[PDB]
Amino acid sequence: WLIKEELEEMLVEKLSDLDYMQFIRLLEKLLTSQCGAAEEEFVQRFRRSVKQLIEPVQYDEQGMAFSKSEGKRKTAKAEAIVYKHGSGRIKVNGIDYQLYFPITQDREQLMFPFHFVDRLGKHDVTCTVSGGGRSAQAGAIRLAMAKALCSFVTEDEVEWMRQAGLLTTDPRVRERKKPGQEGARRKFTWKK
Amino acid sequence: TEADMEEYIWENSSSERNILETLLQMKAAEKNMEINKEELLGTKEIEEYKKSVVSLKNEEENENSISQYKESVKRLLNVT
Amino acid sequence: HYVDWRMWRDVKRRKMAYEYADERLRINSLRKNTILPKILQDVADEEIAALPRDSCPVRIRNRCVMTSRPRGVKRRWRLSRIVFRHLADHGQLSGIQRATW
Amino acid sequence: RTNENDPAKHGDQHEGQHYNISPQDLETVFPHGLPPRFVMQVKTFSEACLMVRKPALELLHYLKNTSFAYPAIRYLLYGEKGTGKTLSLCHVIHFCAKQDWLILHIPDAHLWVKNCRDLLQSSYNKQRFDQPLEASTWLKNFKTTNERFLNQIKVQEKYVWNKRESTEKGSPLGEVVEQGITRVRNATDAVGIVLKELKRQSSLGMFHLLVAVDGINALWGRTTLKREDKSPIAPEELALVHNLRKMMKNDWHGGAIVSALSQTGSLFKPRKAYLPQELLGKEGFDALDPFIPILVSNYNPKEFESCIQYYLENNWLQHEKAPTEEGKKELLFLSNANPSLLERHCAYL
Amino acid sequence: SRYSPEFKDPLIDKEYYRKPVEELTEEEKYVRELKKTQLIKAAPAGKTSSVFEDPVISKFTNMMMIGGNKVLARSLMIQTLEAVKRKQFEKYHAASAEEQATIERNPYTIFHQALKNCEPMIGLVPILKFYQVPVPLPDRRRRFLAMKWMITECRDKKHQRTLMPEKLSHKLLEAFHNQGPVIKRKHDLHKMAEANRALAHY
RNA sequence: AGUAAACUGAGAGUAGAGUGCUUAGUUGAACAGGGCCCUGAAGCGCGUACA
Ligand SMILES: Nc1ncnc2c1ncn2[C@@H]1O[C@H](COP(=O)(O)OP(=O)(O)OP(=O)(O)O)[C@@H](O)[C@H]1O
Ligand SMILES: Nc1nc2c(ncn2[C@@H]2O[C@H](COP(=O)(O)OP(=O)(O)O)[C@@H](O)[C@H]2O)c(=O)[nH]1
Ligand SMILES: [Mg+2]
Repeated sequence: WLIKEELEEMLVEKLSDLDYMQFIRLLEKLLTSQCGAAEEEFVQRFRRSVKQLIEPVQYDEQGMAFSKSEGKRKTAKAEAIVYKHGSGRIKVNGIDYQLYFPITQDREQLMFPFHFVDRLGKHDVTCTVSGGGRSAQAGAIRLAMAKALCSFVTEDEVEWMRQAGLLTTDPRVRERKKPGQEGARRKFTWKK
Repeated sequence: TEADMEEYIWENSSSERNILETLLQMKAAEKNMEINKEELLGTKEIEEYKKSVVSLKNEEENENSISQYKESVKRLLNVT
Repeated sequence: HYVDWRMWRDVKRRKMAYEYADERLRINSLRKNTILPKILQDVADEEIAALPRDSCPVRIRNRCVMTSRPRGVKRRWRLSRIVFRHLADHGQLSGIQRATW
Repeated sequence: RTNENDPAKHGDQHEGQHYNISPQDLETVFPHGLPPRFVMQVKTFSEACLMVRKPALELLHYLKNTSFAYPAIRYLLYGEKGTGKTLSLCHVIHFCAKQDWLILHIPDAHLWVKNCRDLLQSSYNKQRFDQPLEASTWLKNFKTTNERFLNQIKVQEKYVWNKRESTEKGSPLGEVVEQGITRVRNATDAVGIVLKELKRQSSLGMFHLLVAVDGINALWGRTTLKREDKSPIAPEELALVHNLRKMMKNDWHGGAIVSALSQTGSLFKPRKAYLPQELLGKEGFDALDPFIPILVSNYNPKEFESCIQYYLENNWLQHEKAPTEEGKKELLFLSNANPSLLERHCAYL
Repeated sequence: SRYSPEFKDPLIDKEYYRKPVEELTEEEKYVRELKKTQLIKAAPAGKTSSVFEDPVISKFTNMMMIGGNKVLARSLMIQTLEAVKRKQFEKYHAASAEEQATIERNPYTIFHQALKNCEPMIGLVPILKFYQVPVPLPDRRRRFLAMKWMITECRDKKHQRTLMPEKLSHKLLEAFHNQGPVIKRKHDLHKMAEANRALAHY
């Protein structure tokens, strides 16, 4: 249903909570009363409705197919090109992934999407990352790789990844320090 | 001084001296005294070796450069 | 007709320092070096000491121009924090909005 | 796994298969040097099994084709971290020892150029510095490896240890080694004397020498040791380092100088320095060149399977999915066929 | 939390996604359909789909963490596992055939059995009527108490210069065999509960 | 909850001057369930009493 403010704007009138409840309950009864098309059309005037984009598969000069995508985490940005076919090589900033990320946690982050879709060793990846710390860079590269792999994995696989969280951009970012308190929430030691 | 040149020069260089010394040692062991500095340096093998060494010293060092250098050194040392 | 006698003293100090700057500069250059005789640097020291105390740039304070407040003056505007807040909240300062990010 | 245990007959035919070192040979020939983690593995398994590989076979063929008449030739095993250069050098050391060589083996030069609490001034040369502890350690290791040749080899000079104490020409090298060990003060001097005598007697052909130096890049690099005035010390001031450079020279004949670069523990070198020039530096490159560079890299799939099957048979991979091909593929993913990464994962896998 | 209340925690379990439709109940079908519309939080960096994932061990690592050195925490945990396995291997090799059967060698099995042995059945809370009263413990509290007790016992200064991996391995084996100061601590808690039995009506 | 914690930078002001202040970033968790004697906020209300 449209919210009470929506209904108030529709009726250019000022209602109350109980008025909205009465209207909504009457509408619900109208639904339950086998509302036909002639009535469902009127009802839908008060209803309110509540997928990852598949990037094009481009081709190189040699005709090898690939998909390019991008993603940002904290302050890091990553552009990932994933090839339709590959032996699992993942070169980051022209560097091998294991060398560039000396932390097995970051390696696991890189592996997460391809492991999830069971496509490890089936794609060669080139990831250019910039900015932020090591974990932010790992997250950005993971997001970019997942998005690029979407184009190559089936739609059901894409939906599964999105449900898992691979394909959802992280909204968690550092919260700015506030004046008069040490941290974003750390209130200075309460004097007495 | 050699520490005042951006470009390595194979001529009058440590590598050139050392490779010449190695060739002289090998030929002395072979006992055939048909050898000279010019004779040794005129062969295409030393040309390839100096080319590869100059590449490694000046240009960016990579696997292709190292492989070419290894090939040259092997052909020079008669080891395959 | 300055704001207060302290601001007037500061203005006097500024004028005196500006007038005697070059002499102070050269005498200080002489004094601060390890080349000339120690006796030369000592005579320079007594000369610099004999120069008027108020001429010393250290004795110049950055009081607020509009209220002569001796502390909490922004060097970019030369105004005390109170006056700066007043003007900014009245919008008389171009390009200065309030604080939200 | 291979039935062949002699280190002179095995060749490419045995590639991709483990080669066992008996405990007695491990004790005698390899009382040191071997990587700490492989030492832990050997302790766990009671089996010192090194898979033969093209690098080691190549250097063995090199040493079989070497003519001791030639001035001793230099070989340099170079590569990334954990590629098995150390174990290839140990394999060839075993070969030469079984071939009755005298193995002048340096377990690691990085140790010699850092964290030296005992840093006195060399009496033989007041301008250098001694490392009595490390000198005694290496002297003991060398005695363990070549006690048989120790007595058989005589000295050829007079060596004064004190104003009244000395060793005389014709004495066995055992006397010098014993002096160096027991009198630790004379340890570095005895090391130098041993190096000199072994060099000259290899020239004379009393035996065949294999100068097997691990992490050779340290010699011609930098040092962190500080003088009593906190001044830095350059490598040449360390009698051990200068003598080792003298040995790295090829002027002598009667053997071969094998070396293996190693970034592990290197000083002031970025983690990714793994190329011969990047490691040795100008001085090291100039000293070693001429040299035969031999690359050591990750495992191939065949040697990867050999290592995994070895661990499976040994049951080290006590987790359930280790024998599974999926687990094998995950191990290959994580270690990119890197022996050290693979083992450092299998340890807790 | 920057996540709005609409966001739901992600579910990471391959089997849950591979389960056939037919085996699903109507309620499960409805739940699966509903989840298609909800918002899912981005996965935490800690847990994944690896078959070698142990939430208990991850929690113990997090508890053992100090100041955010998760790397060192994980290192210590894996080192303890390896040490326990090594000790079990030595015992197995030194044991006859019959005793080899009874000898365990799985570090995770020893770990979990030892923690179960160190879980306290009951714990004493202050009740007001304040009186320390024997009161049942929830399972979460029991597990948390076991983990904290093990970590504290390993952090006791009585161990002089001993490294955390060796200390934890020894304590884990002692608890696995139902011995050690952690078992003594659980017994002391139970004895206090028994003695304060009379005060339970409070 | 990118919160605590830890760490590292930068800015304000002076000629100079803080372990102070402001601010940027990095790694980054644990509990979140019980009750009301203690604090305070309410309703159910009770009883005091003077303006
Ligand atoms: N031929 C081999 N046989 C058996 N194990 C091997 C072999 N080669 C490598 N490994 C395994 O690889 C592990 C890693 O090797 P290690 O790092 O010690 O060698 P390295 O080349 O000297 O490298 P680093 O630079 O790390 O010192 C060794 O512990 C050993 O377990
Ligand atoms: N104590 C002692 N050491 C010696 C003697 N002779 C040689 N050495 C050691 O052997 C090493 C090699 O000697 P050598 O190369 O001939 O001396 P150098 O050429 O002047 O550096 C030296 O570093 C000495 O420490 C000796 O008579 N006494
Ligand atoms: Mg090695």
